[PDB]
Amino acid sequence: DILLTQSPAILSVSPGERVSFSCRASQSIGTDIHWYQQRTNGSPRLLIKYASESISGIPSRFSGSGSGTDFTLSINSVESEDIANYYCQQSNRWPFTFGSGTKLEI
Amino acid sequence: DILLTQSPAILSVSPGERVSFSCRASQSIGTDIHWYQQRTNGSPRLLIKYASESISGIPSRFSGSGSGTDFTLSINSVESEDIANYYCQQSNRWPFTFGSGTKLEI
Amino acid sequence: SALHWRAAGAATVLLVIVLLAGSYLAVLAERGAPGAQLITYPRALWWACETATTVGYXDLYPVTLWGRLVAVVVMVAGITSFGLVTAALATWFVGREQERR
Amino acid sequence: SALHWRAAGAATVLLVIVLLAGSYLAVLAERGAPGAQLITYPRALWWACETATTVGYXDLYPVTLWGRLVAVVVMVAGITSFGLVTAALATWFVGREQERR
Amino acid sequence: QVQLQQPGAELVKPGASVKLSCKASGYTFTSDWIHWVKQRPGHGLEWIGEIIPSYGRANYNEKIQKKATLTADKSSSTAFMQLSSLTSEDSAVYYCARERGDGYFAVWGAGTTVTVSSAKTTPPSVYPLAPGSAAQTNSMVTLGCLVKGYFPEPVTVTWNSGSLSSGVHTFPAVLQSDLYTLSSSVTVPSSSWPSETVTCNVAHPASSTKVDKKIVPRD
Repeated sequence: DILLTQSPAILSVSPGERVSFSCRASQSIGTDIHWYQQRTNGSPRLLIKYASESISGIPSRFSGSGSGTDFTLSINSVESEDIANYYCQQSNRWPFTFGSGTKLEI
Repeated sequence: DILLTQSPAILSVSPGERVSFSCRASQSIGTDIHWYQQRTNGSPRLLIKYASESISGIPSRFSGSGSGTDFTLSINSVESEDIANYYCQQSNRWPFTFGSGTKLEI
Repeated sequence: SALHWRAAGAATVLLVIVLLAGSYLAVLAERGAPGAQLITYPRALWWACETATTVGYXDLYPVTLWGRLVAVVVMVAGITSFGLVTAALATWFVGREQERR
Repeated sequence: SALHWRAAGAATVLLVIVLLAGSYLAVLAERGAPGAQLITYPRALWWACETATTVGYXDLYPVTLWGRLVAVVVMVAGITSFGLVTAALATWFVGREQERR
Repeated sequence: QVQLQQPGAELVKPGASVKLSCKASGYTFTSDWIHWVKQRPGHGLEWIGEIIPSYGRANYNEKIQKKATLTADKSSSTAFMQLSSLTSEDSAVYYCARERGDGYFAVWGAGTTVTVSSAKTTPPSVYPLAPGSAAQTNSMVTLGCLVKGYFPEPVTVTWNSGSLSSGVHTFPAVLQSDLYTLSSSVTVPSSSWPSETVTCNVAHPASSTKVDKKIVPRD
């Protein structure tokens, strides 16, 4: 069962800077990775699907890249509304699995 | 995205000696590796393509070998005109990528 | 029109159907098996295509008993169909050229 | 000369064309997809050949939607062609031996 | 004949935009891809993106912010790269290279130096550097010219239109108060000067101003 590792668990960045979260798959999964956002008291929100594809309704600030076992979700110029928990999820092999999580802190 | 690692970054050798630069791929890429030379203030120059194939107009001094994830560019009896930066590049999988670079010093 | 000509087209419509039901049934069967990769419809459809044609690259294949049975049906449907078009082309060529005499 | 004989050759010229356009279109479609390996013409041509014949070893396969569609066309063209030559050989053998009676 | 021709330099103000070009020559096939590689000073090569002229499609590096947009013009055989909303970060040398759809970069462009500053263009001041009257000489003599007060980079200094490349040194520029400065040196057989002229050709692309300067002995 594919193990997704997210490190670090907490990321601290200065307003407007460029932040990058990373997901590590325990085995090649193509680009079958997707990213979610969960603010406090909220439910997950799909941000990027298939590692790079952008979702409709998401700031052009959010982007993703990677393939194989190494993936990255970036935020060009982070801002307050971005303070939350980011998770990755793979659909390469059954059963689907989730990353441990990364908290963004400004 | 294939990560090409070149180590060491600086290679020091005695005139006429035999030097060897190495490129490490983060995953098997066949022999889909190519080498470039860039002297100071100059632009890259293809030296070897497909890991072993020699290019026309390049001293018979230059040679390459390897396959899979380990590749080597050698120079039999190095000389002054060889002082420059050497880079490897892979065409195995998209997107093409470049090695960090190695400087030859005499 | 002509039997062979109709049976061929019928074989083609039937193929498309098997291809789609194949995609559905494959995912239904494979989902639930650890390590299974034939688990989303879009790629399962592409799996069905390369199976029916028999090019089987693999990049995707079933691993559960029911997935394999679904695979067996798609294989046979594709082979039968592609084989029913060859016989229709032979009937056309024979019956025709027979006049060119 | 004879219909079947002409349709066969026409199927062969058409094949070669699909093979070349296949190589071009495959690279055009695959380039831009992370991890894609069908990205240089020489190997894409070899991919086309092993696909049209259906031997699909895999060592290379498309991963984008348009690459797969291009693959589907090459498969069918190759199968149709190779199948149009079998029907031409059957028409030749039948019509001929029919005299040997 | 230089396969790919690119403008030597481009200056852009932060937030502004510039469109680099690359004119190709030699054979041209439907299977040609033009690539753009970005190199920051002291650093390595970074693939930016690619475009296929015959079809007009382009792909870009996902691992980095997309400042570039690729377009091609079949008639004039030129590939363009539109860089937008620049900053000091987007300052470097941009190369274009051609690939015959087989994976390696056969030929490269000289590269276009791009600078992102609020400064103002400024041609370089060229001055001679002949020995001092009391400077005894050996079998060789050293001369040179001083290029200073220019902006932005770069400047291409040659000696006698390149026919004297041997024995030449062109030190790296030094930035100060928005004006670079560098010096070049040459060493010809002492007895060959000033019998045989020794001039210093200095070209400053960013301002379209080439200037020579003969190097004769002092009074």
